Parts: sequence; C-alpha cells; structure tokens
Amino acid sequence: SNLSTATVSGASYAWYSDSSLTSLVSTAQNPMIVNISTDTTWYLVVTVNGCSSVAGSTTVIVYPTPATPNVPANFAVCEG
Amino acid sequence: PAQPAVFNDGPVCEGGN
Repeated sequence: SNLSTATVSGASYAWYSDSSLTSLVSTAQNPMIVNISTDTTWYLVVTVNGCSSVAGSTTVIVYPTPATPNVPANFAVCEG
Repeated sequence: PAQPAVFNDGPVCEGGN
C-alpha cells in the first residue's frame, strides 16, 4: 500500500515503525509499505526548519481472508 | 552536515538488481 501525507515546504519526513519513534522505515511524502500480512501502523514526524512536530499516524487494514470453496466429496468414476 | 539514511527497495533475487 501507498501512504499519503501533506507536502510541507521546508519539511523533512521521517517515518517510523513504532510510536516510540526509535526506528525508521522511510523518508517520503508518499512511501510504500510492502509484504503486509497484518494490520500495520506507521508513524510520521515532519520536521520543518528544525522544528519537529508530534508524529501523525495511520493503520493499513488487511482485507479478511476469503472463505474456502465448496467442492464435492471424494468421488469415483468408472473408466469410459 | 549529517549522516544520510539509505534505504533498500526490498530483497533482491540472485543475479537481479
């Protein structure tokens, strides 16, 4: 999925993997998150002219797993 | 001025890029 945030003049974008903001995942206004298997939250700190704001965030929600198909029981057929 | 961050675009398959 592709996240999208505000473009701010003078800004530096820091994306983090956790609300603790100790480890980076990316640096972009529109980063891609890949191989998503669980709901995942990214946090964003925008620093403008040296001023770092409160991180914003959003959670990418993973669609439910589709149901297993209904097929017939083991069968047997006679040749021909 | 500062050490840059460098990011990969994911795992690469052997012989790829």
